[PDB]
Amino acid sequence: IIGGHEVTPHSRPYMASVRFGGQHHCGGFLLRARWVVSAAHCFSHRDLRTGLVVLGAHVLSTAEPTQQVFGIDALTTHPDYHPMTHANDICLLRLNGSAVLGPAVGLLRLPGRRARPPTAGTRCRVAGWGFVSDFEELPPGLMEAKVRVLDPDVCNSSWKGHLTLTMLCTRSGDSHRRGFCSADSGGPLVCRNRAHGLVSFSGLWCGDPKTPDVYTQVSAFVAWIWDVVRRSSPQ
Ligand SMILES: *[C@@H]1O[C@H](CO[C@@H]2O[C@@H](C)[C@@H](O)[C@@H](O)[C@@H]2O)[C@@H](O)[C@H](O)[C@H]1NC(C)=O
Ligand SMILES: *[C@@H]1O[C@H](CO)[C@@H](O)[C@H](O)[C@H]1NC(C)=O
Repeated sequence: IIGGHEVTPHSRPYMASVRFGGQHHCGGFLLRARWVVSAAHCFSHRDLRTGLVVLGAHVLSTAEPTQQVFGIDALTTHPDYHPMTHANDICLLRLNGSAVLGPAVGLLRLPGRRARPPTAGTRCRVAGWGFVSDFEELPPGLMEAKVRVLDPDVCNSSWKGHLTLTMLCTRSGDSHRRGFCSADSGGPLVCRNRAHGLVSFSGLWCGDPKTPDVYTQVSAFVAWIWDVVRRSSPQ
């Protein structure tokens, strides 16, 4: 997270850390006890068995008593995911057990099945354990930046017309660079307590207004998410 601040430990109980080979790779969020939503691009060419999902975390390096670590039983990538464009950059992770909910582990609500994306100007918050600068510097713990939704057409112009309809963007409320960075991918964009966006991609410089922060527009995938969860209910 760029231009953010460290959160009060366990104040975002839905935050998930997706590890590969022991190291934190991407973010995600707890949807249900055995379901985590993350970004499709986080799992490309990766052996699922090398992956772990950490809930109830603050300081990733500490074996915190609130931490709940799980294995991935099944990765369901969006069938129409396009790595070249980041179209449909969403996936579901079925955990090898059910998270025990409490103060440090909770769920984040999805938008309405047919909800519109948030309008330009909507105040949102984005969290992660990704880089805090363009110098590959890791945060002390879970971090969060305050962002505002940016006009999708203005965003599309800055991205030289490569955005899809199911994408939304953000900007900082002020002159300071605020947004996500590498390893924040898959983490949610929370606007009025709903997961409206999911960290997808950005430019060479984190939070740079010339290459605005692009998110997967979550509301367009709610019907798909529930159909995956439901069809995997009997197992
Ligand atoms: C995004 O914008 C596209 C148009 O972009 C413009 O045309 C291309 C060929 C380049 O010249 C580019 O720099 C221009 O900005 C639209 O075709 C596309 O439908 C738009 N996408 C959405 C979701 O609105
Ligand atoms: C879940 O998977 C991880 C990694 O494969 C493993 O260490 C853990 O024991 C598994 N848990 C259960 C309940 O099978």
